[PDB]
Amino acid sequence: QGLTEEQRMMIRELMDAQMKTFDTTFSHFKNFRLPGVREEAAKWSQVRKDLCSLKVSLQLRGEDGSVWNYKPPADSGGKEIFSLLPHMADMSTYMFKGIISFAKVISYFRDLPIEDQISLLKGAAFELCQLRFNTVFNAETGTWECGRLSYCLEDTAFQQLLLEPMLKFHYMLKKLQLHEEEYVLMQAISLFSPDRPGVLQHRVVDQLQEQFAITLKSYIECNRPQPAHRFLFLKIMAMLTELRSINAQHTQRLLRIQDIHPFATPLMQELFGITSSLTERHKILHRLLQEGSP
Amino acid sequence: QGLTEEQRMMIRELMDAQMKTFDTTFSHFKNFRLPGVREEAAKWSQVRKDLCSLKVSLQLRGEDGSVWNYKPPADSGGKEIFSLLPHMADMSTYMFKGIISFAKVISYFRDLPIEDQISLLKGAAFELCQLRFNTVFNAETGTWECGRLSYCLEDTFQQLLLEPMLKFHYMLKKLQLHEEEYVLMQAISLFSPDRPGVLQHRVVDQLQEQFAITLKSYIECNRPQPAHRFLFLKIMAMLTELRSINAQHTQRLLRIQDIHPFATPLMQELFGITSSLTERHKILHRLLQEGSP
Amino acid sequence: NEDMPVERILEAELAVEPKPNDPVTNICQAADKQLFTLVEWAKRIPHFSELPLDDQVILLRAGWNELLIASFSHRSIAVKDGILLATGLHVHRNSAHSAGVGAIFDRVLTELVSKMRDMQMDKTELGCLRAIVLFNPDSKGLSNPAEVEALREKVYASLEAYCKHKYPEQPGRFAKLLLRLPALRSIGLKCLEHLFFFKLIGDTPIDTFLMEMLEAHKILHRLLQE
Amino acid sequence: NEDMPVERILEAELAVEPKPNDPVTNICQAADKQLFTLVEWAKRIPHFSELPLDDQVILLRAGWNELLIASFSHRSIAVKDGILLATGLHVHRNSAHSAGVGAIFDRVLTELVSKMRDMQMDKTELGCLRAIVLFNPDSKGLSNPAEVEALREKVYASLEAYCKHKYPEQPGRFAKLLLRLPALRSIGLKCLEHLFFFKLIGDTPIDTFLMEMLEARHKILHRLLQE
Ligand SMILES: [Mg+2]
Ligand SMILES: [Mg+2]
Repeated sequence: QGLTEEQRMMIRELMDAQMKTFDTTFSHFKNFRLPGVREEAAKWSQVRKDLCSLKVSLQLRGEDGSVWNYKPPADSGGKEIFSLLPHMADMSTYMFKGIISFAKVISYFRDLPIEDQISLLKGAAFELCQLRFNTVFNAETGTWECGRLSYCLEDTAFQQLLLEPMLKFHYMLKKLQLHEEEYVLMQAISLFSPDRPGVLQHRVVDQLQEQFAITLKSYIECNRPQPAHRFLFLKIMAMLTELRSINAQHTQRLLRIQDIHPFATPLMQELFGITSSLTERHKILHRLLQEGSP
Repeated sequence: QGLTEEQRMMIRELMDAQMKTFDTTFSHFKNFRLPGVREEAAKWSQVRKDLCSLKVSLQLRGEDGSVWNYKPPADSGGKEIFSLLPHMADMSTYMFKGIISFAKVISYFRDLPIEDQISLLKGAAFELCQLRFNTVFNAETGTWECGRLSYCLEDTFQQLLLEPMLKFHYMLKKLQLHEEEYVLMQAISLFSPDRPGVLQHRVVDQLQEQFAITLKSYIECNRPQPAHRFLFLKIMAMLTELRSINAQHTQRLLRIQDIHPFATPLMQELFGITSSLTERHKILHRLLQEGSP
Repeated sequence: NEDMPVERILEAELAVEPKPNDPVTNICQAADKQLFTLVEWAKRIPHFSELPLDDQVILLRAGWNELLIASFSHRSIAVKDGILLATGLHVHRNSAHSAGVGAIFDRVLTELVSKMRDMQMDKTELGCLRAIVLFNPDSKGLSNPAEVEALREKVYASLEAYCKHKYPEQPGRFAKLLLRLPALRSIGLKCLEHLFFFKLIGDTPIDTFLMEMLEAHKILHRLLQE
Repeated sequence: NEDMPVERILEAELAVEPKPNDPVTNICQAADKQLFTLVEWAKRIPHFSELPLDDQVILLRAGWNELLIASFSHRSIAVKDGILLATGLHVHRNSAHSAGVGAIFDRVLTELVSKMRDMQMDKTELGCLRAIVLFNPDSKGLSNPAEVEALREKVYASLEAYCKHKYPEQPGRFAKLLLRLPALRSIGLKCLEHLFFFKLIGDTPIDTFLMEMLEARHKILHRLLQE
């Protein structure tokens, strides 16, 4: 609507890919692990800080309407706070696999060298994942409604859980009331990022990113009430900007946790480089980027 | 404390039996299974009726302080009402075992022929189970706080009392009984001469009368008076309704078992599911001796 | 004491009963015969009748079989083996077992008849126990249970005073009389189980008032209107 | 519009410049030297001073790295190859990789220096971008982020009008300018990782103001704002 043919082509494409690679009902998230029915001490305190603010109740509904509801333990002194980590790992892996499929379906990403595909996916995995989660995030009740599953945030007395940049990011992104096109456009911008460490076709990625950014700007310009939504692009850009911080700090945090308590799936180990050449360093990722064998 | 020596001897023996054989924390209720993560239909309606009443949520802890909380499904979804049945069965079996042990420790019960022990236990198993379930029952939250586990009554309120069992639990909890009174009720209903296969009718009769008199005396001695004068009466009303409840349950559980087998072998023996006495109750008979390990 | 006179209940019991074939039919027309009788007796209890008529019919519909059973169990005291009826019929073991009601018959014998025999229960205490059974406040559908509990308690107190006074030699007799309620309850249940079973089959007398008792009104309802 | 005058931001930019000896030391001294200048530049931006003092402190502590980075990245346009410090010092590739900061160096060149160069970014645009970075409402401890937000989007509006007016032949120049913010953020974080690592060792003679910025009263920054 009101865009050039190439822009609307990009939007239609992104929408198609999102549609084909994002199971919002999570009906195919199966066989996931469930929570069972000196410097060491300082870093341990660190990891504890990391987990204390990110506690969620795990609601699970059944075929017949039966609902099993998990609540995490209050912090003590050991493993009792590392109870959801396997499940979180499985969820993360499912989402990541979805993101990789998403990147594959897009033509531009598919025309890039495999090494650049690896680099871009490495740099944008967690970001895209977070965006998609914001798509099913319920700001009203503070819950991620993943079809059968639901991740509700645990109370403390709200204003003090916004001192975690991730939750604040989800609330502030959900307040923006974005269309699907805008979400998938953000995904496109963060995905095609030239600043990512091991990219070779920096030129093409840059051109593409600028094109997507302009497409987004123009979409806000044409498909929303004129002065009600003029600073929307600014807010979205701020979001894409904080997304970086979130990504870095999530990486280092996950590192700190894995360091004293291994839990992360091989795919996660690859996406965050946990132990070269790009293809041997990411055999799983690299394998997922080639088709098929169905 | 106005009793004879033999009376307080009874009370002491009973209190000890209870203390030894009743685990209020349920720490040894383990390995139990949990809910999954023409005329036939005429029966289906009836069994349905039977089930949509006793809908309880299964709250389970912990020891990291975690809480797994299960909520039962809405009715149909047919067959999704039988989700708690296996767990409920295991629970009933554990309780029944505790009760059996409680019967064994008691000297008088031990002096009876094994046949009379079997008959008495059969007749009073469920009643004793309800009396032992009432002590851990919370009248305010409508919850059976079995230590780690909790079973909470799901709402619809006055229509909860229209089920004789819930009404029984609230009514009995309202009397605010002491442990002695509880174990004495257990004693009275356990030593019932009117049980179907009782050979030593006279001895059982005598024991029961002594227990009832002992309970009466306890009521008139360790309670204010005349504040708790009709207390023995309300207790006898409970022992009276407990019969109706016993039978009603029995028939109901039969009607559930007929279309949907779930009862444990012990429950099958206790309630006559699928001639001689000991042959018919191998497990019970075996539990009434000592001892293989 | 005076609000629930024990002698009032005693006379309530005395003004009601001073003194091929098929046994099932017999027991039926007997219960049927004793139902109107039962209504008269009930109407003879203090405070039974200023009660809401609905609550009255509920109480009667709840306790009728226990009342009748207690009554003929007490009656058959005089006779040796077997059970004596209000129709002057003397039903025995063999006949009861042939009728398929042998078990419940033996139960009523050894749990009630024999207990009333050895304990030497009198008709005053019988009346009081039946008054206890009648005043069952835990009967669903009542408009005001409160009165019912209160009455039950009155009868209880009166009976306990009666037993303490009249029978000083046996201190635990009252509790023994109350101890007959759970036994009578399970028996009343097992009897109904036969009646419903016999209603199903049709080879036995319909009986009409008994029929009305075997359902979920108007006969009873009008009988209470006087 | 004219409430956040773009020319005022431009002169705010013009008032603060007109221009392996342990290259790490050199960068630290350059930064320290430019932190006071950063305070002055900040105070020269409209409405920044009529904010709560502690909010100013917060914004500066949150943005200083990105601001300085944008500054020297835009300074390095004039030179062909390398990065020109504010101390007239020209840092090159070889020493940057020899200093263990080669990757972030190359990333700064490609993402910022190169892009700013090709795009022909002027200084009022740079000043507007840096102003946007400065007015970050999502900072921690803000007594009120609403005003900060209003200011940010005023700079936004002024910049968009500026790009409409000045570059009618480049319809998507504004979005392209804003598109630098995420890249700048990653570069900023990645520079912080270094500064902390170099400080942890104590190998480099860090200076007072930089140390104050790297630590989390504080003294200096709270002073330079009272004037
Ligand atoms: Mg025969
Ligand atoms: Mg070197």
